[PDB]
Amino acid sequence: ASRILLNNGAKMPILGLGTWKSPPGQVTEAVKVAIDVGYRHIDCAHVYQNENEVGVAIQEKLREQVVKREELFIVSKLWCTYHEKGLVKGACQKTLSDLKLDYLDLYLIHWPAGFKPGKEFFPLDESGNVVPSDTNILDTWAAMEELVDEGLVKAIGISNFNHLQVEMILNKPGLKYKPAVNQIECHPYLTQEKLIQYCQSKGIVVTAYSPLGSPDRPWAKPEDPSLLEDPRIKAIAAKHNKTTAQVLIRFPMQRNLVVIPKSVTPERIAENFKVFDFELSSQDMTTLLSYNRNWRVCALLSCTSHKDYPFH
Ligand SMILES: NC(=O)c1ccc[n+]([C@@H]2O[C@H](COP(=O)([O-])OP(=O)(O)OC[C@H]3O[C@@H](n4cnc5c(N)ncnc54)[C@H](OP(=O)(O)O)[C@@H]3O)[C@@H](O)[C@H]2O)c1
Ligand SMILES: O=C(O)COc1cc(F)ccc1C(=S)NCc1ccc(Br)cc1F
Ligand SMILES: [Br-]
Repeated sequence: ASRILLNNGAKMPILGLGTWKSPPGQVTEAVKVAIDVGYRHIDCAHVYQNENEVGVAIQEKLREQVVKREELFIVSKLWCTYHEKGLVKGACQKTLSDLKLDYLDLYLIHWPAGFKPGKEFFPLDESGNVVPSDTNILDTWAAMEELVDEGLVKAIGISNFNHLQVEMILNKPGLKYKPAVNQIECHPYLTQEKLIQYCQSKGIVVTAYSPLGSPDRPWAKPEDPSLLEDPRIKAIAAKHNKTTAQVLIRFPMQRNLVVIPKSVTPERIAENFKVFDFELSSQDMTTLLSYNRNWRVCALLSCTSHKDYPFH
């Protein structure tokens, strides 16, 4: 089953293409190839600085009639410096303009924390701490709801929200639209059982980011754990005549998660999509879950004192 039903009534492809770190001179081809080989979901963000180039690909494939717009599921995210009532619509509109779209399928609050507006994505004080905004996650959520009512987005959701932050949203006085998705880091070294069960219990679909462990993250260190090189995961892959990446992508799929592996390599884009013709056993699944080490690749010291930093 290639799509999962969201609490807004729309269906979301369980496999998408990630675009963080995809170079602007490679991402247009990456997205073109992805659509040609079957991808229907692209995960984007304004902070990734490549939405224009992603958009060139989407638009060309729509113009070529490779795909219809209704068949695509395009996701983007509101950056931290736009949490303000008066900035949310324009931030969404910039993303739409760049992506060459008239609506998004899903728009996420990228991180729960708001930062001081301005040119800089991470405004810092003189001692290196991020400069917060005073706007909370409830007022930012109201601004997201307006986007649904204005036709700019079909669904809204959240990303990197912890259990208490999700609960805050769900308990919002006058809540109009529930979050459809919570997009969080998830892989065998950070299995997220507690947060996933909470979200799923509330009808919120979870998307797993960095499912391969983000080996290209800029802050990687040579001796960090490596999922793709873990011999235990290689052994499960060999047993199934699949690659390690294919196992790492199928794993979240069988947990009823959406998953968004990134690649700019055409052969790997195609490889990564060939995950609908095999099944991990229950024993395989439990074995992969057993590798949890609470190892989080996406975290940021400069933001750890923000009142809404999620990983405290
Ligand atoms: N919401 C958030 O805060 C948040 C945070 C992090 C990530 N995300 C989203 O999640 C996406 C995926 O996470 P990620 O980019 O951190 O990392 P990832 O998807 O876990 O790993 C990407 C890395 O794996 C490599 N790779 C891909 N397929 C491979 C294969 N078959 N064999 C070997 N290596 C392979 C890629 O290399 P090449 O590209 O060189 O092929 C790239 O270096 C992001 O791009 C972004 O869209 C969201
Ligand atoms: O964020 C992504 O999608 C992928 O990561 C990034 C992608 C970018 F284009 C720029 C920075 C990040 C960083 S550094 N993200 C971590 C991060 C940001 C904000 C807060 Br609150 C906490 C935190 F941990
Ligand atoms: Br945050």
